[PDB]
Amino acid sequence: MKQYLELMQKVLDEGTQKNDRTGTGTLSIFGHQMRFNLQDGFPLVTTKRCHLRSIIHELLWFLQGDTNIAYLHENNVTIWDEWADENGDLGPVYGKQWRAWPTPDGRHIDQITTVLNQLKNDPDSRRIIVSAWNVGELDKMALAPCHAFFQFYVADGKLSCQLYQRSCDVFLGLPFNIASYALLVHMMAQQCDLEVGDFVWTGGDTHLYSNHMDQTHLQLSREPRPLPKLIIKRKPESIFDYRFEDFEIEGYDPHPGIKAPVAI
Amino acid sequence: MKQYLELMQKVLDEGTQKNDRTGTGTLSIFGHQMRFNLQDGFPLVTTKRCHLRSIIHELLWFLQGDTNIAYLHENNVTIWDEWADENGDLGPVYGKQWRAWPTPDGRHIDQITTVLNQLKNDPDSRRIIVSAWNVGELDKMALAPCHAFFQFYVADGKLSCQLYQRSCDVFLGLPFNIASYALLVHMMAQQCDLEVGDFVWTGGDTHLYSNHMDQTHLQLSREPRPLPKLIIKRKPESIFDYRFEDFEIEGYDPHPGIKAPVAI
Repeated sequence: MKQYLELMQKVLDEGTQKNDRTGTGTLSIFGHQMRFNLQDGFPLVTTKRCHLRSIIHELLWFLQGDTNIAYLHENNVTIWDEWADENGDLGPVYGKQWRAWPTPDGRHIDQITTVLNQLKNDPDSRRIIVSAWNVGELDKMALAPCHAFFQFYVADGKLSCQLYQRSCDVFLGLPFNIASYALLVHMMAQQCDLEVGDFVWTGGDTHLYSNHMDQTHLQLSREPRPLPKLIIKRKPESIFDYRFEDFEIEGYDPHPGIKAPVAI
Repeated sequence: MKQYLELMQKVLDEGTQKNDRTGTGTLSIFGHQMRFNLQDGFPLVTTKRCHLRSIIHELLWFLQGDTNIAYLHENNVTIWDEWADENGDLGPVYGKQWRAWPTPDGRHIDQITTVLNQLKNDPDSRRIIVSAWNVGELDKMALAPCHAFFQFYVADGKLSCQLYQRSCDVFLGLPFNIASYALLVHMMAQQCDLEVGDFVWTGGDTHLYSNHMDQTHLQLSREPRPLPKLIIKRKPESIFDYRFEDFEIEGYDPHPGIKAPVAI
């Protein structure tokens, strides 16, 4: 992908050497925004092979309000394992804030039903927002929300979404995180009878880890191949109703996978 | 100012006609990011005269955790009047979330002391964030947070800040809102013994109201005059200690004020 490749180049050319949490040096820039028009094709990186299945399964887990790893395990999805305790609990992380944000008076606010209410009945709102940055619960979560905050916008029957990501690893994390939300703009739009507009990605500490240098050089040498097309095979009766098999990606010919290790 | 003038031009050239809350048509774009390097001068618009005093006073009110209009009144600051009830209460809006975010278990989290702790003892954090988007309290606030969310970053002794603004009126609102946070990056940096870096502004529904068309045309015809220089005259003992008179702006020669009305 072109916008992504432009970002990769930029953190190599402009980033400051900054450390991780007593770890790995990174090259970091701060403050980057990229726009993906979803009508031009699905934003899945063609410059290295990326697979959709852990992406799809992790999102359906978010939408269920699940905070325990069990569902992912049933499906041999392992990405959150690193974070979960013995009984598979992750603390009040994303699914929890999204579907049952706790109030000081005992309520649990379902932010994505709110968002669907707002998109059908008041599409012109400037407050169509869901947040996972619940300050009162940050101390109990495995990790603090990386994609912390996002907002929808409707103009001319096109639903667009801006995401605020506080910290992103451009090589390993970012391809995954761009396709997860593009999937979500497409579930949302089908459920609201709106067309897809844009996915705007804004980031904060946007970084390359230094032991991913050869891999980014490899990748920056590859020409972006055309973008695939996502097809949702069923219109479920609601957004908490999609199932893994409702999704197909057609026309994707990526260049090979590049693996990249992590310090520990 | 150049970045601002570039934005004004862009919403006139690219915005979609979108309505307000049963009101005024606006021209709206969605998703804009601009960078101001604070070492190049203070970002106070020179293309129309803007005064600093309501800006300074409203920020000190935010920092006090005040939600009642009294302090502003004592000082003949009137900007929030439109919103306050009879007894001057505004609901749990900004000062309240900033200094006493309520947890579900009875605590009140002081987010800006947190932020100062993080900036002196762990300057490399990717979690140096304060949020005013307290979902549990949105129903009790006069209006929902417009500047909802912001994040600090330290690299090479330069403190930078990215702001997420969900809705901005580019003519009347935006000059005010850019100088308020630039002031805050400068209080923060003096208290942390860091230099100022960048102020990154990200916006969501960024709009011009249509009955501000002649005024924006007037203004887009004016050449940006050089940027002033803010001088803080005292180093208070903390951030809750600045006083109105600690601030002077030197070298500001703006073009005249342009007034712009609002529908009701």
